[PDB]
Amino acid sequence: KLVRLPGLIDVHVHLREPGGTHKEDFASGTAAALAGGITMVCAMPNTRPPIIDAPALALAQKLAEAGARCDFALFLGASSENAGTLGTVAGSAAGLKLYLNETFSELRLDSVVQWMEHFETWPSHLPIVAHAEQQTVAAVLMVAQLTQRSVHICHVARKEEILLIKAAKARGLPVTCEVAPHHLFLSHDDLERLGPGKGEVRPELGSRQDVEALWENMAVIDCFASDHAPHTLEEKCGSRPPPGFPGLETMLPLLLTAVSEGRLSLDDLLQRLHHNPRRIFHLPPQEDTYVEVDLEHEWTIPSHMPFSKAHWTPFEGQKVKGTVRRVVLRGEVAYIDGQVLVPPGYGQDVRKWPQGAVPQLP
Ligand SMILES: O=c1[nH]cc(F)c(=O)[nH]1
Ligand SMILES: [Zn+2]
Ligand SMILES: [Zn+2]
Repeated sequence: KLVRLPGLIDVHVHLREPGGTHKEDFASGTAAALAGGITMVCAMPNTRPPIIDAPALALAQKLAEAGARCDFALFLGASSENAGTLGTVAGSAAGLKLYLNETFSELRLDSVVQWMEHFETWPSHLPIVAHAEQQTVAAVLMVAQLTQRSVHICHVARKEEILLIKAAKARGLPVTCEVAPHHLFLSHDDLERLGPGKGEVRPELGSRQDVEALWENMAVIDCFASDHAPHTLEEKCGSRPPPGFPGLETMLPLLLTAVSEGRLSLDDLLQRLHHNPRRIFHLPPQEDTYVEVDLEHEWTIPSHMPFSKAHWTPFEGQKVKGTVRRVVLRGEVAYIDGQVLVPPGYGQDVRKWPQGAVPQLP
């Protein structure tokens, strides 16, 4: 029989609009979200132009309100120049994103003093999330401690990183983290199939011991989040391949397969794709919204899923069990067995809902 799930939330997607709309756009990316059982997305700021100032945020808001099919919030991006400038618009964003390592990003902050300046100037009650790999996780945690506030670590991929976060949580430090499906379901073993172009992602694919360590430390993982990072196959297979994988349409099917194999419970899944995203990012509930899944249907991931403009997937050939049958978003059928039924522009900026503002002391 079907199982009804609440509206799932992905706090880490790249929708590529503005400036990279051949890779994705709000319409195609949120179509891919609905097809993956996702009714609310938080979109990263590494677009063209990047969302690193009030005018770029206003532009992206309209673009999102016109093209998004599911609901959304938009990240602001930290830059080497905008610390202390974001106070009037900070509350309207999903949170502040820091790029602390090299990746598909023009926003790297090279001095730790720039990190501190952001942690000090960004309103302390609003989320800060970091792309922070290996020792950079410990470095950014230190900055959070010096500035006495929380931090959220994006796509944790390594035994090294999850064990460090585990030690920090055991000392009572306010740190949360997310893990992406490719770091749970792929590894070095797959680089031969993928090749060095397709296989290019940051954080890179881990060893089998990295993958095993994340599964063993499920209790340390607060959120699953796709880091949906679409690029075209041409780009992935070209001279300088940009890192990243598309993932909205495969994330939930992969995770449902793990559930059916007894590797985690349905509750563990709902904690990490609904409750914890809500509470870490202060995201509002979605009225009359739910996802119906079929845990019985077995299928094989094809060479590309229907909706993402990436038109490729590193999970090709994996056998999954579990499929999104229907999604209702705020009282409308949004998706059924491969058909997206709400138009571009149906989706709304949740930070403009009364319940979607982050509460704060006057
Ligand atoms: O972390 C990321 N890697 C690659 C990307 F294209 C992107 O948007 N984000
Ligand atoms: Zn990243
Ligand atoms: Zn990302």
